[PDB]
Amino acid sequence: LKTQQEQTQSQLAFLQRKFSNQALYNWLRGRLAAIYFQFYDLAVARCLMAEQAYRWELNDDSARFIKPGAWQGTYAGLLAGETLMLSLAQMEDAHLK
Amino acid sequence: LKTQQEQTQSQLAFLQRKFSNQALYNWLRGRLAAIYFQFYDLAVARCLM
Amino acid sequence: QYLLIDNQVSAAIKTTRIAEAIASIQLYVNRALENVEENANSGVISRQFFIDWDKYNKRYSTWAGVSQLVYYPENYIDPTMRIGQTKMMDALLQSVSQSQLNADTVEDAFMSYLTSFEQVANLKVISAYHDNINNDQGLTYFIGLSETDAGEYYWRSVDHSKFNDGKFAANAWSEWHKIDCPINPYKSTIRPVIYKSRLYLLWLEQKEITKQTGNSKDGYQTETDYRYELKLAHIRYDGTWNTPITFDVNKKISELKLEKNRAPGLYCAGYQGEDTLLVMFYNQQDTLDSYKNASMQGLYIFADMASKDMTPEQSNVYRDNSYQQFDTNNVRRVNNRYA
Amino acid sequence: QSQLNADTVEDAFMSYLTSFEQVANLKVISAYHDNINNDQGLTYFIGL
Amino acid sequence: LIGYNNQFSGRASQYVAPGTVSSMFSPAAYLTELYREARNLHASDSVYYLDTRRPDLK
Amino acid sequence: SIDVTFTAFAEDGRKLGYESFSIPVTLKVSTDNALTLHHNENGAQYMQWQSYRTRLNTLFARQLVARATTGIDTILSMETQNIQEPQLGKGFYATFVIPPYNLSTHGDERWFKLYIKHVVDNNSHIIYSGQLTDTNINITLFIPLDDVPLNQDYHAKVYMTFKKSPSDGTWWGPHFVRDDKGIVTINPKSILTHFESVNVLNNISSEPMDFSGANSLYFWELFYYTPMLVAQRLLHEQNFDEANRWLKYVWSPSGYIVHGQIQNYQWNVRPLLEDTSWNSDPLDSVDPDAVAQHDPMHYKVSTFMRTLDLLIARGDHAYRQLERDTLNEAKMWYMQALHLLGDKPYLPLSTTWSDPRLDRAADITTQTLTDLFLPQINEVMMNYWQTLAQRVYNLRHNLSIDGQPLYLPIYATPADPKALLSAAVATSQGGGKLPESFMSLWRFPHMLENARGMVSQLTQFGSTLQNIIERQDAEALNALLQNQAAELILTNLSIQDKTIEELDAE
Amino acid sequence: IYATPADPKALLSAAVATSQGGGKLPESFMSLWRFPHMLENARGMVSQL
Amino acid sequence: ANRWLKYVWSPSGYIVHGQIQNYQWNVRPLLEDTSWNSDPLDSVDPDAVAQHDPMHYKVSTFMRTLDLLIARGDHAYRQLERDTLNEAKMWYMQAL
Amino acid sequence: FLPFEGIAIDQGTLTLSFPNASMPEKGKQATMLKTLNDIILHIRYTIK
Repeated sequence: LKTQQEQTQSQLAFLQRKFSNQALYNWLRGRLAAIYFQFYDLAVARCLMAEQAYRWELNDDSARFIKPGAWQGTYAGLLAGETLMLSLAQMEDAHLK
Repeated sequence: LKTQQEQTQSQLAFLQRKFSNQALYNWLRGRLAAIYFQFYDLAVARCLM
Repeated sequence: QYLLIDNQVSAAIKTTRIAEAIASIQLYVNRALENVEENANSGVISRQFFIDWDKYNKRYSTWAGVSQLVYYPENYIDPTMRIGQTKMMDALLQSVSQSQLNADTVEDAFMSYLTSFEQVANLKVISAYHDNINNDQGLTYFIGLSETDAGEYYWRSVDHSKFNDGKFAANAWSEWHKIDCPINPYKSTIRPVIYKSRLYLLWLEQKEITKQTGNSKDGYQTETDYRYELKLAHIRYDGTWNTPITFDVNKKISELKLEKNRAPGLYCAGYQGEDTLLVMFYNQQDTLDSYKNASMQGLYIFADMASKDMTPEQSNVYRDNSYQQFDTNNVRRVNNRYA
Repeated sequence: QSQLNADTVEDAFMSYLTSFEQVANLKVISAYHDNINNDQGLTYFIGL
Repeated sequence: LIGYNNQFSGRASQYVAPGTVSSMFSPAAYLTELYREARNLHASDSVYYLDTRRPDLK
Repeated sequence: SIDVTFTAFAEDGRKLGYESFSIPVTLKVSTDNALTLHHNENGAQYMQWQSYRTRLNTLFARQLVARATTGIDTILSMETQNIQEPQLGKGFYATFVIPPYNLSTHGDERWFKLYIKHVVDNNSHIIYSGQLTDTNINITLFIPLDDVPLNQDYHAKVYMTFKKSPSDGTWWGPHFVRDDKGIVTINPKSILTHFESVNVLNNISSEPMDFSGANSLYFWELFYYTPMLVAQRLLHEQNFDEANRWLKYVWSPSGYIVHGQIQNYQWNVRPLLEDTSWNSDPLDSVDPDAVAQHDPMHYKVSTFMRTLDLLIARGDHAYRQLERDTLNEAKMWYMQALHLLGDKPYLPLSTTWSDPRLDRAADITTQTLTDLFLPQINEVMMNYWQTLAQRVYNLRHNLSIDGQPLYLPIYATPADPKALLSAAVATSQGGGKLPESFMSLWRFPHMLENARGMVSQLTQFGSTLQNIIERQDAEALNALLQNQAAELILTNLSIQDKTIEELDAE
Repeated sequence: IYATPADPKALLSAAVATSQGGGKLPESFMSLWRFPHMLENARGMVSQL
Repeated sequence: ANRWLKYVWSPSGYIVHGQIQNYQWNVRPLLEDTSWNSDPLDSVDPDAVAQHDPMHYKVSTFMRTLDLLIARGDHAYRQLERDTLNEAKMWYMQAL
Repeated sequence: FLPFEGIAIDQGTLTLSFPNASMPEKGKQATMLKTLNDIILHIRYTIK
């Protein structure tokens, strides 16, 4: 049992010392989350510029395709990209029709 | 055994309160499935065009 | 700036008498709204017309657009583009959007919609606050409570600008919004207030605490002494609530001695400006006439979460100016801002 | 990471300050000045 | 019954051209709305009172 | 007031004099009333603040849920909308019938207003407003009462003004008195001159689902906006017949059949059926749905227009096939739209204007025209006759939808059967639904590349979804396994206790 | 002298977009580029997202 | 942006604990020291120069306040309606 | 997008400004303008 205890502590030390540890992921998540959010705002701005071009070419100033709900504060903003991809596609499809 | 019981409960509580929990996936599936279907209809229409 | 007309403009510019009138006045309003002019009437500034100044009313083109929009709304309204769509409508739409649109798809979406509704369809309304000083304008905030818990508080608000011939527009009302703060108020004393243009809750709760030992030998204390703690918490822009700030209000409550089954009435209203909150306690009466020359306690809470006692010379002023807002037995009143 | 607003910065400030508190009052043990004259260059300090 | 002038009819009973001051959407209407809302922004004995600054608008 | 004294002295200390000023300071507080919250014995909750009482909750949410389990036709029925709620407080319901518009009385303008007085004060309050029609307007109002009446002859007064006779004379409106046992009668000293009839609905202690209450928003989404939304999407998809069926849930010209019986109404949403008159004093908002849902007439009109849009669209769809037979079909669709519109109303323009001074122009309503300014025509609605007239004109003059001449053969060239078959086969697959294959301006290789890009994006969402699903199931399993572990440990704890008892037995 | 009334339909879609959750919609800047150019750029930006 | 600048500089003053204050600068080192430093720091780092002589931030803050007013005016100017040109004018007058 | 693209054919005003036109000021374009008989615009527009 003492041997098992030492082995258990060895595994804990391993988890702490191995490179791909909790600290790494805490750091990667914090950094990527900052990037992802900032990238999202830029993505929205471009989506809106495409929307503005749409409105100018097709003389219709009422149309809106980009919705404000793509980024959820909860669920870490996941699927904001996918949400925007759909709305861009809808706009493109409207353009063709 | 009581200790094991408590540990079992902390593992369960962990799963419930970890970010990537069942609620997350239920939510992601719901939202994505709606996107996927809508995207499909647009895709079909373009394929047809 | 004083005469609201430009005396340096070239003669090359043409106008009309009406057009200049609608210019001098626009400047007048903007200077008042921007507090360039030091003492505008707060009971006028708060009016809905001015609230909408920056979206529609400040320009003829947008004013005219809106006036037509709401005169013949049938030409513009659309089920997919409207103000006030509920979170439950989002749920219907997300479910419907996953498949083919037909009757069966909507029947299942509706069952989810309706059960979601049922859960907040009948909360007990506990208390409320009006964020204007006039009862015909601004919003009333309500706190409700599920019949299934002591927790499960929800907030809601109604827009009184949408009130007209004895009734409110359907979308004058917000939905119920769940509060995740573990509030355990004493005798449902909790009251909402708008402070710093945020929704804050404040309530009393009793901290049950006493000496465990009786005579410090063989003996015990009965149950608890009751410390009255005033808790204050607010909504984050995340939609969640923060951790409450605790204030000591025990001497005030004891001075206004109540019986064992009572809570002090908790009067609370925002001072119209300066992010100063007016908190008063009173021994709730059977009639409003009993508040005339009544003894009341209170404190000022500042944006810096610190407070000062009200001196009775001032608490008497708020008492006299704000009565008929105080609760009495058998009624509950919605408080409002103090200006 | 999120919207810029008052609460976003309040949370950030709390973290800023706790990181600060940890090294806000170290005991300075010793120091060394890199230059010849006291008016220029850098003084290095070690604290604990 | 059947028809736009049977259901939904009778509103207003008088109409005006879009180019007249009598229109509810005219700038005269806008001015009227601005004046009735702005005239009480200041105390009547204030130097900034609208009718003190501009006695002619009224 | 601030005591300000101006004084001065000489170089040798002699006083030169003084002047004393007093600067008044006036403090005002808007000492308004307070809104009051109530929770009644019958479970109703309400906010009362004047004579007005607003319902805050619903007691039948359970019934809605249960009805929905039986299908769309039960949740959207009229009976569902007749589920009643308890009345809010002491008071009664009464039916007022407003006489038809004429020029002997109610002359010049069609607006009228009903006011209630002596409920909580001796001031009046607007209770109801609207414009007079050519028929009887039948409305039900809840008349609240204060526990202690202002007058002893009557508990409340209701009266009508209409530009003519806006007098509020004593006994000009009905005076209502609450007798013992809650029976409300009309005090005989009062008269009904401005009313066709007034009926106190004694023994009615409840009313049908309130679309003006705090939860009305859910009822409007449930009964009005959802079916209109569904019809809209179906129309965009060209499911014209389905769109029709869905619009019929809200409005069905020719009426409805209920429990096999023939009904006498077209509007299937209670507030659209009710509120048959225009509101004479519109909501001062910036939100068009605050105005609609305040005055339901606006939805009735938008519903009407959606029906026309559908008929027109069926027409245009047929028009565009450019076959003599389909032009004839288009013609009937435009005729049905014209039939439904009926005659274009005559809308005279007025030239009367008083050139009022701005101060007088600033005439407001609070708590030679009544409304100094007049409305415009509403070209959006008038354009329906203009549009149909042009479409019909073109058909009658052998022109295309955009006014081009066309030279169609009298007898159409037979459709090629090989194409008819592949269309029939594609349709009869089960499901089989595909959207109209719209022809774009783009050549095949352009569209092919766009379609390929679109599909590869679809395959990416597909794999993403699959991964979510597999991960979702993995999460469920881990939760299951921990929940199971939690059960086995309890059994083991009980076994260990028995072991301890065995040792005590030893 | 008098501005053309704003189109009420555009005002409404703006109001809904503004009020329907958060309302933080970046200025809809108009660029020198035609719709298909901007669409391709936006699409690339989103797939990176 | 306007509200946030008032945490540093609020011309017209502040209310503290309900009291009307006698200052505009809300940063203690900018509130103190109204005198320009006659011995400017001989550095290459403008932030070491500022702070050392706090007058420099007071001026940059002033400039940011003006930039905000001008920008509000510019935004309005560009809408090209008489109403917005009139609005732009007040913003420029406020800046002046 | 091309300059002026998207402007309604029946709205607004065009201005053609010739700098340095005044003759008393000896502007460079002062003499050019005295040989200019007309101004011709070629407008391409579309109907949609």
